Amino acid sequence: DIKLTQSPSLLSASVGDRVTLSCKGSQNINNYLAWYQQKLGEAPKLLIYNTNSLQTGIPSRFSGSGSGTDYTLTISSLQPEDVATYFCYQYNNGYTFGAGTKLELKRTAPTVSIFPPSTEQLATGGASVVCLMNNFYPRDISVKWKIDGTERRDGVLDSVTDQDSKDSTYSMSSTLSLTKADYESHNLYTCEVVHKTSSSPVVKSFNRNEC
Amino acid sequence: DIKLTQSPSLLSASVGDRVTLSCKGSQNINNYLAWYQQKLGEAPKLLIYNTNSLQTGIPSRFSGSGSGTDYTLTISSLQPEDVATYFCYQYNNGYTFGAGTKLELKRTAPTVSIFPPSTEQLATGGASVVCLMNNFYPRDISVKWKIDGTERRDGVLDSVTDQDSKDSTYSMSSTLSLTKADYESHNLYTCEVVHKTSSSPVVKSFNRNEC
Amino acid sequence: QVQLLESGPGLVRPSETLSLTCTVSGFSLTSFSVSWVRHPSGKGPEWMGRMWYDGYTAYNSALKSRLSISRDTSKNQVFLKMNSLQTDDTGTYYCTRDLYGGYPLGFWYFDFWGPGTMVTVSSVFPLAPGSAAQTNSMVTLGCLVKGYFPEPVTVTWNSGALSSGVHTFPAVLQSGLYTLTSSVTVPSSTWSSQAVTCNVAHPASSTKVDKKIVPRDC
Amino acid sequence: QVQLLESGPGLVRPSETLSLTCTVSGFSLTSFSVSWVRHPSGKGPEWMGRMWYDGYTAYNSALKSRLSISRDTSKNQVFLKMNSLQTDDTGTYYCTRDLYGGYPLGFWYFDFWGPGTMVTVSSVFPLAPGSAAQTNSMVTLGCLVKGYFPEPVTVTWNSGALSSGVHTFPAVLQSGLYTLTSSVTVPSSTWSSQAVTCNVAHPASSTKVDKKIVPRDC
Repeated sequence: DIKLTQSPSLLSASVGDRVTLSCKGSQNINNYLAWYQQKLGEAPKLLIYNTNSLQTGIPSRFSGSGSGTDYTLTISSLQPEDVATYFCYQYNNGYTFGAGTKLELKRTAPTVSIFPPSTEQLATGGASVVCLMNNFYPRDISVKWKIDGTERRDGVLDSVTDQDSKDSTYSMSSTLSLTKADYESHNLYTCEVVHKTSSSPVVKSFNRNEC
Repeated sequence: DIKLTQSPSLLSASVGDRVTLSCKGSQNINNYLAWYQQKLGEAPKLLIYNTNSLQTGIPSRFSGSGSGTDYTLTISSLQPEDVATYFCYQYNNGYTFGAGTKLELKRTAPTVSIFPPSTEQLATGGASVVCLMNNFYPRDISVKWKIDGTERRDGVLDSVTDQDSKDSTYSMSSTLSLTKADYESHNLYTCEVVHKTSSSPVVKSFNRNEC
Repeated sequence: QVQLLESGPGLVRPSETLSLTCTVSGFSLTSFSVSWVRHPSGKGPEWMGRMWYDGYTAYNSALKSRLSISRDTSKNQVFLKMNSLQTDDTGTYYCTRDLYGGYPLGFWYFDFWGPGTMVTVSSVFPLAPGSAAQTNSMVTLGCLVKGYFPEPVTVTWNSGALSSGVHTFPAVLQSGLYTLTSSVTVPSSTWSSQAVTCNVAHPASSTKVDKKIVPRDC
Repeated sequence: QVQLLESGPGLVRPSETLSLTCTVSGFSLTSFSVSWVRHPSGKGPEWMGRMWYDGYTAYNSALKSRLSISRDTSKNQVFLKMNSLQTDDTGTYYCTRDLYGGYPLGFWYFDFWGPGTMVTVSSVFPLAPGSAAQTNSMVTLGCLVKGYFPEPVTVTWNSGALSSGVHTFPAVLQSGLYTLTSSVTVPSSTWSSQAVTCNVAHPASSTKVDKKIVPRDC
């Protein structure tokens, strides 16, 4: 069949910005090419089809274009809810997709809050504390899980979620979890954050039998 | 050839419990013995072979030992998914199996529910009522098919299911059956259970055109 | 990467001739051995014959006189033909892979109701609450697969996306007919909004029933 | 008015056989085409085979050898069956509707962990301020769903009447178990007078948990 290539693997611009995405078969695909968008944990969406032809729901900032082999999807007016991965599908010869191309915007700013174990969650030999860390801009941060003074470093594990449809920020939740025990061996529970959109960090705390 | 004898036909212990299984040929089996595990509707699994050698995937709580004639499979740490039927196979003389040895576990409690004939199942001069009992232990239950005070003690059959790969309980369906006739001939339809888990008996009911 | 599937009639008239097909994968029938082993309904395993890597075949004296094994490299199969069955030969037949003496792998499993009678498609009636059970998270439902022969039927609720709480009790014999009743258990949420359905299959009567269990109304 | 739902096991042992079921509304399997497309965890979409309107079926050469599609009009379903998985057939499998070449609708979505282990229900413990947050409009709550596997879960908040301020982060992998932690923001007004509750589901463990998520007292 035909192999499809989808040149910038990752490309990021800003609302307004007019973006252009590429895909090029290893054999004249004439003009049957389709762009499917995927958007994380959803099913892909047909944006345009056989080469340049807005599906019946996709807005008009979408727009196809090409000739056997080389094709292109531009978004003339990046909005904020366009971050997704776009795959080009080629069915002239044999029915193959493309590596896809991420698309991130750009913007800037954080927001935090801490949560100790559940009466329950505790009651069964385990305590898991977990500092959240919502709608913050430069995807990179970095946390620090302390404990009176102590700073236990592991036994934590976090995620960040994807760029918002809506307000191009990430989020990041992490926990630190222990034994019920030494949980039940301190009053003090704290988590410093640290972004950029402050030099001094950020840190929220939390004391044993307090809530 | 050699006849293989598996002494304890059925044996039951409890998680943790170290169990030992036997098999003894009628002629020196010169250490050519193998233990194959079954597990209801699944193909036998080779646990150990050539008297005492763990197959390439069977856990280590499995272990073989023996000398011509008398051999033995011992599970040093009964797990809850070990419930199975183990057969010993002897191939020194002429390829022979063992009656096999069932193996059960421990824990105790039940659960009930009754179901009348289908608007379909009925329309056929047939009406089959059923009383199901799920995840109960010990394996011993008793059932009571009673109609309006009545108690029709016949025209009913039932099964049990095997001990659980998961929560070592049993289960037991039992269905009393009759005509679209006298089945029509009553409103009232009840089944008392009776375990141990309870002295006072369990019993669920139903009334003709009601559902 | 070793497989070992076995195809064969479901029913066989007595007198007749049984004939199954081991169909190996993952190896070479000229570099391994394969044999037939059975489990006569109501008895322990029995080794029947073995089919060497070099063509030689060996039979269980007892079973020899009427059972005969052979193979076909090219297509990768080891065969079994047993002339003059009894109602004694009933039960699942398996074929195996064989090393230094015994068998490592292999064994898929394959049944054999072997009587002078014919089939009978299964009859699938639903199982549900005479109003009764309502708000408790958990609702138990089920299907009654009735009047079918020979063995086996195989129930799977909601195309097998359920599983947790799926209970299919073994079957019992009627006036010459088997009938079993599998059941399911689900949170009341899933009962309404979302639909629970059992799926019946009866291989030797190419039956593929599916009865959705709606809630009784009366 | 076109649907396209897909049912199938959550977990399949390697070696085994995967088998899903596309169940179409809104059209006729004899006047449209349907096919299977997967998203192998850590890869891009892949077309596997197509099930024509006239019965013909085409397979992705690569995936052909072990994957086989078929349908049953009468009940309106297109089926997979892929024998001899790997660990790297894992991920969500979708079925689609097909026009002049590609697919217009279809794709409601479906996942699908194939390792050799089993399930394990989710464990839902609330998330709430240790007094802390009080009068600011605006208080963030949460609801740590822990220790579950094959894979997803899906919480909603307040029976999904919330939605903004909902924020379920991915989940990582423990001693072989998955756990997430989803959260919710919300004005202080709603989170007294009016009750906010998470509302968990793990469909391969028919789990349907609901933890209200009341204020801490200490």
